[PDB]
Amino acid sequence: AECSVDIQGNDQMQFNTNAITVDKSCKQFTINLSHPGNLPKNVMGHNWVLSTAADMQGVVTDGMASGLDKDYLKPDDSRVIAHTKLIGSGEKDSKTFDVSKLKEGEQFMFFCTFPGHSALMKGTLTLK
Ligand SMILES: [Cu+2]
Repeated sequence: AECSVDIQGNDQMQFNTNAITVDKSCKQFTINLSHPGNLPKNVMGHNWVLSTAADMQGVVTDGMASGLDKDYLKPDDSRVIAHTKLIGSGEKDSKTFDVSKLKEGEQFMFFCTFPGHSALMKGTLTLK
């Protein structure tokens, strides 16, 4: 059935969705991120990072303390279930991951880890 979603992160620090549905018949799921804004990665970079709700805060915080040089993700962070590269104005990045990494019932969160962005740039992802 459908196993993909397009998402945009813009100059206004927002994702154009705050809730993603993964159909449990999907084996793989694709996120196609784009940056339709005009500002550079060092001041308006966006990634789409997926973790459990419970892990989000640690991923965000440890990612913040890693610099831009590391795409604002802590090296070797196993809490990261899937993620795109960090992108700036005009860039795109797509990420496909295994649905076997999700479970029904649980609330996953997707978010951007650029410093601060996650106060606005976050949403839920649910398998059903
Ligand atoms: Cu961002």
